[PDB]
Amino acid sequence: MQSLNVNGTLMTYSESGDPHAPTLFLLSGWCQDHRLFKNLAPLLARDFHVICPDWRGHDAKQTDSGDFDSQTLAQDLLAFIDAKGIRDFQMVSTSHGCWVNIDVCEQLGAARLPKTIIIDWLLQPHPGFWQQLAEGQHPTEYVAGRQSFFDEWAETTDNADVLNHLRNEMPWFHGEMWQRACREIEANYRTWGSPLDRMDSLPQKPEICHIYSQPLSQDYRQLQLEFAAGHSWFHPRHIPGRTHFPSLENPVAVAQAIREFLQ
Repeated sequence: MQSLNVNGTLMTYSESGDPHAPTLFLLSGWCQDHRLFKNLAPLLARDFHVICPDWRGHDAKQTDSGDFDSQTLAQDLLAFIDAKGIRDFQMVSTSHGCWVNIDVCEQLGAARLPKTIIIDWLLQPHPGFWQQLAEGQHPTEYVAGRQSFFDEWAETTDNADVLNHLRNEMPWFHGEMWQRACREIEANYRTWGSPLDRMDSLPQKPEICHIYSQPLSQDYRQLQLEFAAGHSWFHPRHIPGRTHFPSLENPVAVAQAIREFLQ
């Protein structure tokens, strides 16, 4: 569908809603699509003008070109807002799409965009994770590293749509993307330490709302309640899912949270 191109290449993007309504971007993780938002978008099309873009290399044409930084993906989106002429807007990002989200909050004003949402971004790395990022980049067995996440991300769901996602969306992309993703995610943790440090180091902080079901850790749920008690620009919202994609597993819940935070 609709596909304005930016910077080095293109990204196909979907549009849903009244253009002259509050503009809201739905941004995926690596190796994901606008189809991540398939359940959530038609709901938000009532209130917002809703754009679900497809990252470099993630279009239906899975287009190559140079490898790239998590920082050029930012650049992509900045050449987007401008190219279409959009001064007022918000964004909601998934997983490691958030690194891009926060970059833009940092590149543009806080004044400019005073609020942002992130979904199921792992706020703190752990030994398991670092491994899977390595398994992930293995030229001959990147699949087993891909698969490792899936088993985890999926947990015990019967959820038709989440299952479909991790059988037909994500593993469909090329090994060369699965790998870039790992180098990149890996790179960001090494730079910032964690999403929490990343955020804590913005000079002017938006109100940030983290929607999330996973990791299924009571400690982790407690860690956010606690970060938030110390940092009032932070607003965790736990959806009780078993899955890594609350936008697929629990679209009614996510829509209501986006709705309420964003006004």
